[PDB]
Amino acid sequence: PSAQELKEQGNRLFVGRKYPEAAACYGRAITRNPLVAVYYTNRALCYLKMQQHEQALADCRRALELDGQSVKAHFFLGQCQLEMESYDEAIANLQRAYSLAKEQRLNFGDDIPSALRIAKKKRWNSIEER
Amino acid sequence: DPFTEFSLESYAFNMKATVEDEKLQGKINDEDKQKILDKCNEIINWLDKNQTAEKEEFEHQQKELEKVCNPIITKLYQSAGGMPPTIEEVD
Repeated sequence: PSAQELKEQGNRLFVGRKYPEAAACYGRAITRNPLVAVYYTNRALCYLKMQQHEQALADCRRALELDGQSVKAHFFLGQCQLEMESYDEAIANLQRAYSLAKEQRLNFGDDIPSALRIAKKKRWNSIEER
Repeated sequence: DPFTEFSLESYAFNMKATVEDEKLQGKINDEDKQKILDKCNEIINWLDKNQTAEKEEFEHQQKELEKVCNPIITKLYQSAGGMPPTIEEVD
């Protein structure tokens, strides 16, 4: 089976909400061709749904080594940072995601500004310390 | 069979329109851009003549066409995009 064929099987599994099984497909796809960034971002998303902030972070990192202009790598990375309470980085990555999508003329509705607005609020709820 | 035959022919025509799209400019070299056009035009042509052929014969043409396209597909991902709650979906 090819790397592309394996990604597609994994995507079908993702839509079916069978996340662990979908991640296994992405890994196998990575094995046959480890130099395609999407396979890393997809699997990061499986990890995010499986509530594993740490492993998803690593796949984002790999994705950005290959594709530094990736909106979803920057986006999911911010989201991992938000769930690990690294607020300042997360807002950076989300805003960097936000700049890229504008340049590339991508259209995700109001998805990025929402995420940005939530993170800015979460941050303030943390600064309650003096 | 017309229903299976339809997916192959439509795949072929659409794939051609895709690689020639102004959006994918600078995401594919004209050499790879040209070999998709070729194999699509070849598969379409085959369907035009072989309307008596059998399932295995159809299947062979199908496997062949995706053996050229998938690699080029994979390189589209490897460009500067790569190739993308809507944002919360696999690509």
